[PDB]
Amino acid sequence: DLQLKNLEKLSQDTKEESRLNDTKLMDLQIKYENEIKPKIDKTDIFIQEE
Amino acid sequence: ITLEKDIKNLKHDINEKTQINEKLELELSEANSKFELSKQENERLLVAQR
Repeated sequence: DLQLKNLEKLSQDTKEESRLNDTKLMDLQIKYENEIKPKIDKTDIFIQEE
Repeated sequence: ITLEKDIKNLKHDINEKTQINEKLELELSEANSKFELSKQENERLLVAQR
């Protein structure tokens, strides 16, 4: 029962840390793509057109 | 003769409970192996995400 509870807690922590890592990666990629990338675009437009 | 029959039946019970305990010990070793394999697999997945 101790090992079964350990496996249950392992599965719970595994799914929790998996969703945490996934959320971190997509949120940071979203920061790159919707904040950093528009800044790249604005900087390039300012350099070229102006 | 009744006590000998009781001894035989209680030895049968001993054998049944010994089979149960052998199954429990096999399941405990299997639980240790499954814990190791599962937590290392989850570690691999989480570390790849990291």
